[PDB]
Amino acid sequence: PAPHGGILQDLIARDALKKNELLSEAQSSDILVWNLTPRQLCDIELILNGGFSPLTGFLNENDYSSVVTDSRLADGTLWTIPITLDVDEAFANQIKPDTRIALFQDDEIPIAILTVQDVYKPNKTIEAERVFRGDPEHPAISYLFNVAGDYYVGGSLEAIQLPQHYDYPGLRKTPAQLRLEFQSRQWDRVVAFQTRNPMHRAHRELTVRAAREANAKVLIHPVVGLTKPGDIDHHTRVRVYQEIIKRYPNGIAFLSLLPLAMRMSGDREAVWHAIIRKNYGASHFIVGRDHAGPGKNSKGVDFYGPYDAQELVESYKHELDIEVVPFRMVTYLPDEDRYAPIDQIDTTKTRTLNISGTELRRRLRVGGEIPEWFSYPEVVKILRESNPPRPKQGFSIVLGNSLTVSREQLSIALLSTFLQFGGGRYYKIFEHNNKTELLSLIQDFIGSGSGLIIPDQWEDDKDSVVGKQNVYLLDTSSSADIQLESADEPISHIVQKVVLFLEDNGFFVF
Amino acid sequence: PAPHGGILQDLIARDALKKNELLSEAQSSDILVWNLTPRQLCDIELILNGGFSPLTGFLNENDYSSVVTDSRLADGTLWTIPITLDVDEAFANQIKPDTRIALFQDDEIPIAILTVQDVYKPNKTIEAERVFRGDPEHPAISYLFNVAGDYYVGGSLEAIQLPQHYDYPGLRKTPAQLRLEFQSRQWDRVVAFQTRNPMHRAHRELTVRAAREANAKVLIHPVVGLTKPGDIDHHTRVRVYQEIIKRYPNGIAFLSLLPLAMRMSGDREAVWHAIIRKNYGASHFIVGRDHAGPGKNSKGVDFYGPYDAQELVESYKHELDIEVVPFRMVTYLPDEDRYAPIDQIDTTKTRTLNISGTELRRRLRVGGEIPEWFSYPEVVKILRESNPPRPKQGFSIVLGNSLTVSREQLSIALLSTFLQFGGGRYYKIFEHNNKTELLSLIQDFIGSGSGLIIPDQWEDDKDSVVGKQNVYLLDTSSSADIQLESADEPISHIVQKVVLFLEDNGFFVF
Ligand SMILES: Nc1ncnc2c1ncn2[C@@H]1O[C@H](COP(=O)(O)OS(=O)(=O)O)[C@@H](O)[C@H]1O
Ligand SMILES: Nc1ncnc2c1ncn2[C@@H]1O[C@H](COP(=O)(O)OS(=O)(=O)O)[C@@H](O)[C@H]1O
Ligand SMILES: [Ca+2]
Ligand SMILES: [Ca+2]
Ligand SMILES: [Ca+2]
Ligand SMILES: [Ca+2]
Ligand SMILES: [Ca+2]
Ligand SMILES: [Ca+2]
Ligand SMILES: [Mg+2]
Ligand SMILES: [Mg+2]
Ligand code: NA
Ligand code: NA
Ligand code: NA
Ligand code: NA
Ligand code: NA
Ligand code: NA
Ligand code: NA
Ligand code: NA
Ligand code: NA
Ligand code: NA
Ligand code: NA
Ligand code: NA
Repeated sequence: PAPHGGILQDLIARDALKKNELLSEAQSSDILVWNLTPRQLCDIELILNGGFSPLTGFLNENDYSSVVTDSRLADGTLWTIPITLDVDEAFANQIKPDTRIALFQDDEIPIAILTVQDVYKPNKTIEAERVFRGDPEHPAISYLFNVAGDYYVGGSLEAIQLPQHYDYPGLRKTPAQLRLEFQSRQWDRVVAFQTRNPMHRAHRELTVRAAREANAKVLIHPVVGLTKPGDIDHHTRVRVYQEIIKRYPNGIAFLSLLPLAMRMSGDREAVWHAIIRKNYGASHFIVGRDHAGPGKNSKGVDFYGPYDAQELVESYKHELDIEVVPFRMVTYLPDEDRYAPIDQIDTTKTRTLNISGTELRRRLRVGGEIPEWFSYPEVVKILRESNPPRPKQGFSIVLGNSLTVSREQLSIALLSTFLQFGGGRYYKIFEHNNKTELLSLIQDFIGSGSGLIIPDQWEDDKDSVVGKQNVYLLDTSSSADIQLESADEPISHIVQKVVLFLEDNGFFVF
Repeated sequence: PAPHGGILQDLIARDALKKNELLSEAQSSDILVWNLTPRQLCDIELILNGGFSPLTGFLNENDYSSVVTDSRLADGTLWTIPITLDVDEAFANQIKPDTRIALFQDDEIPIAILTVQDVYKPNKTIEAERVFRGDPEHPAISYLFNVAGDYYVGGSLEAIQLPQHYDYPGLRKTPAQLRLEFQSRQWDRVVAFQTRNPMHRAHRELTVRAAREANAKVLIHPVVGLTKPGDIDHHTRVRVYQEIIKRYPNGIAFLSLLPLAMRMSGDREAVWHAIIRKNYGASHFIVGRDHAGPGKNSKGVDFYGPYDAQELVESYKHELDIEVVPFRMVTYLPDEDRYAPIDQIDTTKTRTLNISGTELRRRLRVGGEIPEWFSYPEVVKILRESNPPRPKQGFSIVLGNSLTVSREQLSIALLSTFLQFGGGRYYKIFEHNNKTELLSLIQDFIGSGSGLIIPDQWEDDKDSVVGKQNVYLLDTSSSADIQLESADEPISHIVQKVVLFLEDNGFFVF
């Protein structure tokens, strides 16, 4: 179908004859420079390559308010997710309309020249409730208030180059490239599959089922820009993707990476994804259960209903200009060893089986077996390798403030005790002395599978520098992960307590 | 590098706006029509897509002659393999210069319009001697004499479309498409690897070494058009290539199929391959041992010296404009568990191991084990599935003319006996009644793994219609594969001789 709004706004093509000139302006001594954030990098690439057509820059207050309240750009164009350049007061104060700012990547690579239209201070609570449904634990809201600048800068963009990427040079196709790919294959019907998670048997079946339903070739279009915090990394996922694409009949599927930054915005996001897939050359788009939804909040309640996205998308059906292929929960059928949409079964008579993501993380954490029917063996292998079970995981034991015993001796005892277990883990007594340079390496070691014995705590102001993953507190306090009986509990007694705790939590298996 | 001759003669692009017009002409009642042969389809695709630049059609007597005697086109351009349109006397006689013939595929798909420049009867003896070195067993010479037309038609082409292929839709990249694939990845140095055989450890190793020495990315460019008679089918080889591509470091290699029709003309073909790969965008081309060589004839003598191709290519070095990366025999060193060119070892103090194609076929024929050091397991599995061991192979037993026992009864006896053994094979008593429509089916059954019991011989003038693989003659004559003691030998006695013969040759295993 035609790109949204009718014209693929591929600004790299458009501005090809201005590259040299633009390149020089960005590197000039007098121009104002803004280093793009990782989310702004994902967005600008989608803007510059035509993926966000009809967009040609970051939204000004007028288009943004319309998107916020109407799910449309000022001119009525259907657009549900606001794409804005968020900066701080300090930088904002340095600009006015007509100003030309140069946008860089890593303070080295010039990306584009932005021509300012306006500078405004959005009300984040309206944006938070209107676009994302207001729940503070929502990834998009949490980001909006804790990471995004308080000032947005609207303006038109002029391309210099798409953001740099060194992984998968050939796989990140632009809308124009993907289109030639389909074309060279004479693919006039293509159903796209959005995904930010690894694909399992269920996913493979619903995509093939969609291919057969729509008489279309299959496009696996995974997101490799930002997704939901805690997701399985994109490198591990590409490997899972490149592995599962081989379980499709030869010549039916095509894999392409999408550097999009999701907002995990359920129904609104699905609408957005469809627009994006149409721009990329798909004629059909899949929207399954809880599409782009972030699950449930700490209180156990749904951010979106399991089929809100399908409903919202269904309502814009006639103006989307891309065919939506909906699916109800596809589940496994033990008694028939096959997969099928829950809306075509049940009513009792047939038993169904499902393994939730929570159940999988857990199987991966304990080293438990994962059913041959659930996923493909080689996919499970790739997942176990990058998300190793507890006995292969790193961890840190932090000697609390309350300790009265010898910190030097308690550390040595823990180090020697741990070293006698063996099993390939590397241990170290780690002194951070409250230095950020050091504090920030803690999670690197844990990520490497190492066990760190930490002699004393870091001051509270520094706490934010350290991830708390697999970091455990030894102390007399009630908030200690490993609770001491007394501040001066003898060393041997403490070592046993720590050893058995680490074993109870699977770090040690004898 | 620049295409051979300066311009990529991509006639599909050149004639894009003439497509509808050329199609109309091609389908007019009046126009003379010639249906392309398989080799011609291979050659026409390479001419129409620019793979054969500077060629823009099939050679006229002038260029053809130059090439045969001079390894150059009339204008001096280096070119070693004549590419001509061979037709029969009947067709040639209707042709006149300045005429426009329509070239079709499968007598239905119009491929191109040929404007004739001349029609001539080449001296096939000179061509066989000068271009293919004269041995009558050389595939190129056998083809030249038993299949190719006796008249050549030189003329320029106007493209309607490249030949149709429904297998591997996106893998047959045209020179323009590959050049784009490379550019999108920023690949400016690419070393190409030619091949018509499955790839094993040695091949992976030499292509990577080539990548390292030349500081270039890798292009696996296998031939999927005509190759040597008896080669592993291209579908099987493609699966092999697709599997082995995964054993290269991520992002270092690209797979692209080449619809070339080889002539197995060693050194001359090597130069030709260099020119072709240059046209497809490669900056380097690998030339190993006995490049494009068909091996040895009947008397065991070599068609080419193992390094003639390297010598010829070297002598045209400054003309080729594509860097040749030569390799001496790459072999296995058991004691160091690695592969290496033989020129950089031996000293008669270093052990080397190798498995010839002959040794491999054989290991596959008996279901023998293949060293994990020789090839990757996934590759071997694919090879066994397509070229299965004798117990999984089909065969035919032909009751010879000499036989005086009941053909009907001997047939049933053989059928009932084979059926006792089980093992999956399907058996049928097959009466051809000397009808070629039936005789032509014998090899399909053998190909299907079946056992055929054929009660009587077919006319001598029909032998050509029937393949020879796994077809055995039961007779009293010396030419019998299973020789009877007398034409009236009792059935049970004949049955035992047959059963034990098939066991001796592996078809049955108890
Ligand atoms: N079991 C399932 N049944 C139906 N749809 C599913 C199922 N699992 C995943 N999907 C769909 O697969 C697509 C991508 O899935 P995910 O990667 O888990 O999440 S999402 O955020 O990209 O939507 C979505 O359309 C989603 O609704
Ligand atoms: N063991 C080897 N050592 C060096 N070169 C080899 C070896 N095996 C194959 N080659 C080279 O690999 C390329 C393709 O090999 P083949 O498919 O067997 O035959 S060819 O007809 O295309 O040359 C050729 O350059 C050939 O000379
Ligand atoms: Ca703020
Ligand atoms: Ca729910
Ligand atoms: Ca005490
Ligand atoms: Ca003849
Ligand atoms: Ca030899
Ligand atoms: Ca007798
Ligand atoms: Mg990029
Ligand atoms: Mg073709
Ligand atoms: Na349209
Ligand atoms: Na820097
Ligand atoms: Na709802
Ligand atoms: Na419409
Ligand atoms: Na439809
Ligand atoms: Na416990
Ligand atoms: Na026909
Ligand atoms: Na002669
Ligand atoms: Na060089
Ligand atoms: Na020689
Ligand atoms: Na040159
Ligand atoms: Na024998």
